[PDB]
Amino acid sequence: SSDPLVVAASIIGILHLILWILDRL
Amino acid sequence: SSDPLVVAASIIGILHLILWILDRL
Amino acid sequence: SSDPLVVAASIIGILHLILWILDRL
Amino acid sequence: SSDPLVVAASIIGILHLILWILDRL
Ligand SMILES: CCCCCCCC/C=C/CCCCCCCC(=O)OC[C@@H](O)CO
Ligand SMILES: CCCCCCCC/C=C/CCCCCCCC(=O)OC[C@@H](O)CO
Ligand SMILES: CCCCCCCC/C=C/CCCCCCCC(=O)OC[C@@H](O)CO
Ligand SMILES: CCCCCCCC/C=C/CCCCCCCC(=O)OC[C@@H](O)CO
Ligand SMILES: CCCCCCCC/C=C/CCCCCCCC(=O)OC[C@@H](O)CO
Ligand SMILES: CCCCCCCC/C=C/CCCCCCCC(=O)OC[C@@H](O)CO
Ligand SMILES: CCCCCCCC/C=C/CCCCCCCC(=O)OC[C@@H](O)CO
Ligand SMILES: CCCCCCCC/C=C/CCCCCCCC(=O)OC[C@@H](O)CO
Ligand SMILES: [Ca+2]
Ligand SMILES: [Cl-]
Repeated sequence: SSDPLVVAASIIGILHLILWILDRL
Repeated sequence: SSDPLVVAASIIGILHLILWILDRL
Repeated sequence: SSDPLVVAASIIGILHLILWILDRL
Repeated sequence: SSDPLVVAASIIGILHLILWILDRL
């Protein structure tokens, strides 16, 4: 388990990457 | 809970993203 | 130890960086 | 505490940001 803030950052970073890729596709 | 260094990195990454977005808005 | 989602994000971020560098080299 | 791989990713990400900023300064 992780600090909730670290969980939140991790979700944000993954979503960031997915959106960036979709934007380029 | 997380290593303090991981907490720090997570805060930095979120702030990074917020600043980048504000810069573009 | 970390939340599995944080582990996954960390692996993704490292791979992201490695691919970006290889792309530029 | 965190998974060592998460610690490593966090260090890499911070160093990444510091290098990127120094490169731009
Ligand atoms: C298109 C807009 C996209 C915006 C993405 C950037 C969003 C930035 C906002 C981040 C909010 C983080 C929410 C964080 C929510 C969890 C905070 C918490 O309760 O921490 C407690 C622990 O420390 C206890 O150990
Ligand atoms: C260019 C923008 C790219 C980012 C787009 C993101 C859009 C949606 C924003 C995502 C923020 C989701 C943060 C969600 C973070 C939830 C943290 C959590 O797990 O709650 C606490 C538990 O750990 C138990 O205490
Ligand atoms: C506009 C400038 C923006 C600069 C952003 C980049 C900043 C880079 C500096 C990072 C400082 C990280 C602070 C880290 C502070 C926590 C360190 C710690 O005590 O770790 C102990 C644990 O390992 C025990 O398990
Ligand atoms: C382009 C620059 C984008 C980044 C801008 C960032 C500006 C502000 C810098 C943020 C650094 C905040 C790091 C703060 C990290 C605090 C770590 C902590 O939580 O203390 C230890 C506890 O976990 C308990 O031991
Ligand atoms: C070239 C394409 C590259 C795509 C990279 C982006 C991929 C985005 C997808 C992310 C999938 C994340 C998998 C996450 C797998 C672990 C989820 C989990 O079981 O969490 C449980 C814990 O919360 C219990 O505490
Ligand atoms: C521009 C694309 C850059 C990203 C390319 C990534 C391509 C490959 C995708 C990587 C996703 C790997 C996620 C793998 C995450 C595994 C999480 C895990 O460790 O399982 C659970 C355990 O913690 C125990 O419960
Ligand atoms: C200028 C080049 C910059 C390259 C930056 C990218 C480097 C990519 C390489 C990453 C190596 C990660 C090292 C990771 C070292 C810790 C691995 C580990 O022992 O994990 C065990 C835990 O899972 C047990 O729970
Ligand atoms: C554009 C390149 C930007 C990245 C430049 C990075 C250059 C230096 C590379 C950094 C990799 C450092 C990874 C160091 C990761 C150490 C993980 C660790 O803490 O060991 C295990 C403990 O947690 C206890 O088991
Ligand atoms: Ca932990
Ligand atoms: Cl963690």
